[PDB]
Amino acid sequence: MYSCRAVGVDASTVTDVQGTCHAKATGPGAVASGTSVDGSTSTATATGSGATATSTSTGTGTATTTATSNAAATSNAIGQGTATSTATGTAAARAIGSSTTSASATEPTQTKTVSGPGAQTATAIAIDTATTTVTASLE
Amino acid sequence: MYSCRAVGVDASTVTDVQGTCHAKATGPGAVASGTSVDGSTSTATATGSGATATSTSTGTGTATTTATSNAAATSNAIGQGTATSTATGTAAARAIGSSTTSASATEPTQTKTVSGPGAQTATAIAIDTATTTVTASLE
Repeated sequence: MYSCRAVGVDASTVTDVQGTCHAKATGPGAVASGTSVDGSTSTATATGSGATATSTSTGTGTATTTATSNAAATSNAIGQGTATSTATGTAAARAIGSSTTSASATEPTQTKTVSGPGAQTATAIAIDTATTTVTASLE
Repeated sequence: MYSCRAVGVDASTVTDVQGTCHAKATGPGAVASGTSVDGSTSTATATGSGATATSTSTGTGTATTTATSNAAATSNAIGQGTATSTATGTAAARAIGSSTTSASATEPTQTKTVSGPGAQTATAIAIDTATTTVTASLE
């Protein structure tokens, strides 16, 4: 297994790449982490205070997360498929995205796009393609 | 890999067990499914119309989902840990639970308990123990 982690510090972008595992974090309170294998890809990008991006892939899966500001994006590409999650929050409106691809899911594709004032969440589970996009704006 | 799936039919409980993969569905519009390996355990239980329970485990992970009525519970125990999700909804208030355990998570434990009128979501990601409990009640 490869594992990667980048912790954002003031006025820095930090990159950690191990094999097929790419983590990138910008600014204080940003954390990107992942695990992957040969044949899989994990990409995690976090920007700004309260941003957490976690990408987990196995088999031939691609797990991609992008978290900005008060936001968590989690992608689990378990054995196969493309799990993509993008989440953007603001102070006092947290955006949470979760995408999973798994042979146990019922649907080939699941897409959730969510946008509004205050806390917002979007979750997708699919066999081939799980995609979540979440924006939380000021109440 | 083992895979299991149970589709609820009228006035029936349906059970499908393959190796360490246990799916149980009761009533029409209930679906439970999972994948697991030797050394892992997946348990998925769905009851009532609109209930979807999906349990994915690898390595030594335990993935447990329970979905009742207008509800989705998803547990991903990737390589290790105990991912447990319980979700209960009603007509026009959907409950969504997602729990993931993964070596790429930042925190050993993450617990989210969520209850209220209208749609409710809870997501947890952790290294060892991710637990979500969600109840959505009538607005």
